Amino acid sequence: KRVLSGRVAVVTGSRKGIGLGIAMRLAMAGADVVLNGSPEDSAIVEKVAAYGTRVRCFAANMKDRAQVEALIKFTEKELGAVEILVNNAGIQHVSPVETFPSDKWDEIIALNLTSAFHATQLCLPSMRQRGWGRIINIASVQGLVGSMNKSAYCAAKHGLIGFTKVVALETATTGITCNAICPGYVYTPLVEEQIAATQAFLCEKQPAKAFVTVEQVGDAAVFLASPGADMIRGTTITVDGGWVAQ
Amino acid sequence: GEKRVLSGRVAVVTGSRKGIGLGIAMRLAMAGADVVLNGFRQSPEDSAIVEKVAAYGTRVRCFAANMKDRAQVEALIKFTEKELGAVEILVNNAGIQHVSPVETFPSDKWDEIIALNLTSAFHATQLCLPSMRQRGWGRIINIASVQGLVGSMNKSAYCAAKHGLIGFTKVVALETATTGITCNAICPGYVYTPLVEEQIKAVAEAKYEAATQAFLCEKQPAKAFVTVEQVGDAAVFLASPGADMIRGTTITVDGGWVAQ
Amino acid sequence: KRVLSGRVAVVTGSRKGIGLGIAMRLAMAGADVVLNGFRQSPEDSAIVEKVAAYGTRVRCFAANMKDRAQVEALIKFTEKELGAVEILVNNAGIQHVSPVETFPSDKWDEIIALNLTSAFHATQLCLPSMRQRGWGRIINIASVQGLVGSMNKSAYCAAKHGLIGFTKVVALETATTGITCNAICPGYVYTPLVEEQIKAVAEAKYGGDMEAATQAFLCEKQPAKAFVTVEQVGDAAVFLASPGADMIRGTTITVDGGWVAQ
Amino acid sequence: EKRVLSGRVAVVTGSRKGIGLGIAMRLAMAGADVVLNGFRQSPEDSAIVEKVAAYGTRVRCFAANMKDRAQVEALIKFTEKELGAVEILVNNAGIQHVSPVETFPSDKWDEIIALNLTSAFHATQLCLPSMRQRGWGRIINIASVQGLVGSMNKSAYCAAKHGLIGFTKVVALETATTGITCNAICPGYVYTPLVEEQIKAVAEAKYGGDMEAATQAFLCEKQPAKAFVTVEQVGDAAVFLASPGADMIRGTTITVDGGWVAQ
Repeated sequence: KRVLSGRVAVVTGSRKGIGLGIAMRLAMAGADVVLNGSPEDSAIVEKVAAYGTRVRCFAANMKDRAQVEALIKFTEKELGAVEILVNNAGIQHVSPVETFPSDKWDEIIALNLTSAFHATQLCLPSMRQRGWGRIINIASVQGLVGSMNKSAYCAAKHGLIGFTKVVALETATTGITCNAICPGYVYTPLVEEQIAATQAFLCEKQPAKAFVTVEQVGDAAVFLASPGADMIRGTTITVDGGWVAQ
Repeated sequence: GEKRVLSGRVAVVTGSRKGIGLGIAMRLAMAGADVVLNGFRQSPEDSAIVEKVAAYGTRVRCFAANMKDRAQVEALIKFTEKELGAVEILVNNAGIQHVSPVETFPSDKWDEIIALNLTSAFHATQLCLPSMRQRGWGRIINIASVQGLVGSMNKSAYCAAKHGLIGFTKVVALETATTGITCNAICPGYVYTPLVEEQIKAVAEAKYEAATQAFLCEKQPAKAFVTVEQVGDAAVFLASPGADMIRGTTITVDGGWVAQ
Repeated sequence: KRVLSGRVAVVTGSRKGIGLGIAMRLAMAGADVVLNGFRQSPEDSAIVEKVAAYGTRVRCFAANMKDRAQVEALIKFTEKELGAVEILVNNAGIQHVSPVETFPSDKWDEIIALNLTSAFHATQLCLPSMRQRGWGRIINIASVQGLVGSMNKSAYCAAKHGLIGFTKVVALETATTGITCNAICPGYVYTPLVEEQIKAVAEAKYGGDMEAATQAFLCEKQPAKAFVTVEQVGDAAVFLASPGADMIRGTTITVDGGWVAQ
Repeated sequence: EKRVLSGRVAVVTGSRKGIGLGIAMRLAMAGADVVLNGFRQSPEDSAIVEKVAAYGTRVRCFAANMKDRAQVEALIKFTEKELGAVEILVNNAGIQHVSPVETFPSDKWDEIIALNLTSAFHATQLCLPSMRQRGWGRIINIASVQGLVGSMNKSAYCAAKHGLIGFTKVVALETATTGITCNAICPGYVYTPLVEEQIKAVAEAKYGGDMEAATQAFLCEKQPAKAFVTVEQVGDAAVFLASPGADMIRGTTITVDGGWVAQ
């Protein structure tokens, strides 16, 4: 059939942007998918279901451990065990450090690190029992280098890469792998608001002078979830048009 | 006597009544800096530790503040400003550890490690930067770990927090790059702390020295400990004029851990 | 799902081990492939047959990659036989284990020349056509030893680090084009070379016991306590050559069982 | 006598100008005896020796083609004869050539690899036995930001400097249980005659001869501090790595780059 046929994937933060694109590519590769995050919502789900797999949606606030638990238990009831966990936070706040609001710092750290930790903690026992798993953490180039005015985001994304390494090491002798994807600039509403002058925005950071697409990030997730990635453990797949190469 | 390289600079070291932080405070004072020490709560030992650091002829204070409470961080900075003057060197060091597999890692310990090892550094840096910018000079020295560059089993929260602290260091350095303020991180490997010394003595009596060798062999190719004095020496180097253009980087003091 | 149908690939050092696994996976994905080795072999045919089992056009060409004129001959042979080179896999596959003090000068030079300068020459020779056509993939087979050091592998670590540096520059010089350049960084792969290393360890330390020696050899560096396979390296190559990788540029795909994560 | 490197004997390759001269001067300031080195004898040699000798230590100068292993060995033997055992070896080799990969001349590629990488291997190989016998040593390899990241039109140099960092790690690991350390320093753009030459070439080709404009563009592209690193700062990093506080710094990079690799 298809490379991920039968596999059950959960994508946190899959309502729009990168998370939705990852969900689409996973379903396109054959995975059943749970979208976390209402007529428009039904339209979005139908679009994911166009790839012929079982699609579900859930509305867990990823900052509340009880609701993350409910997301996992919902998936187990509906589709069976969570085999592919994609930790995708999807929030940003741009500010110099001196005026960076404390609550925005806390929110970015909470949703990138602590939420990924709680979801992973809840999913690992089943994956160990079943002898297989994929934890795919959606980091950023900002998890490998710094950028001005993105202190909380760079700290959170660096942290998520560190977490990734530890989870991979603790599972290295199993059928479970944990890795991170590090996208450069992807065309999203936030990036559109910051910005013709697309070229100046890209030229500063992204030598390809073009955007990464949500499809390309999804393709990286599919690769990490494939059998050819069985021995890819604790690493980054950077999809960034050359950002980190310079 | 003669002026030393950091003479006249006021430094604040968090978590500096013992271990690595105390070693850093000692070396900064030896290099001529005034120093404010810090811990979570007042202890009977504060006077003796203050006088140990003050043996090198600089002004030394101690201020107890829970670094997880932004208001107490602010109080530490304001206390330093009132007692000694503007904070010119900030060393973010207070940190805790908890070893556990990810599946059973307690939620409260995860939160504490993130709060102290990463978010407290953010608060203190935010509070010190405006004065540094006004004066045109500063040093922010973040005490990370090898665990901020690589992973280790059963240290998920610590590796996440220390990686995050390195990311933060990069951003602060970039936002200040055209000024006389630098921000950098030091990344120690296994350091011979009093706690580590106790553990080694206990293991060497019970099962044996060779205890040291077994503990270090996995991770630290030198098969020897880093000392708190060496970490302090790295802080003095970053604080010195020769490091005016070292920005956003790591000084790894780890006996070869990250090299392999 | 033959994502490389229509594309012509050249894999250097591809009659054994990792190069052969990469060539096999490229052909399976639909690429026409040119195999290469230093000197021709009577068994070449059999090896070629295996690759051609996947139904693409397969050729073989013997070129000493340390001789620029022979690298040029390989590229011109491919252009005449199959068409323009679209996927270049630079794969050297040589090793010498020794402490620095006694490391032979000739072995140092040979490791630098084949790992690094040969990839430079082949890339030089392939880029004009790929710029003219507007598409290309240059895939450099580095190592974990291009990201970290290991004892007694000074030349190999230097060469593999240098190959990663070269990868970044090529990627930056082509970033606005349809040409990408990236590196794959394998850990320990079970290949005859690594088996020789293990045999040396077994004789020196374990009474010749290859099972004990293999476990000690893997546990030193590779947390998975298992080998990476040549098929896995080839899968990474197919991923880099695919359209999902159009914006993967100047980076490393590390396939190492956790080696660099710790 | 009270300076941190007093009595240590240091060899700095490529040290009659630029970064290497700055390193030699700072080592001497720190109390080290220093051997200077360049490709061929120059009428300016005595004035440079005087510059380094201003700090009251012993200084020598030896001309040696660092691509010739026999001349590297002669440099080491000369030092042993004149000053004593080589205790600090600074492998410094700034040779650069800027070209796109497609037109990069093969002989320039070969030269950059030979000098920026293979010469360091030979010199290290020749110095390690004495350092092992004495139980102390420093091997300080002058890499670059270009050993950690790439830059356009610097394929050979980026490859050579990345290789030198890899070499550094291996040497440090093979000596990790001894008093010998090996580390690399990674400068960004440093204010030196060679870098000014590179900026001038760009100024003529793209900025109408305007050195100010070319310098601003050069720095803005890569170096967030928008200022040069100085040879004195690179030398200060060498003194730090050579000092007792660096006894457990092994196989790492000290990056002095105004923020280049941080972004």
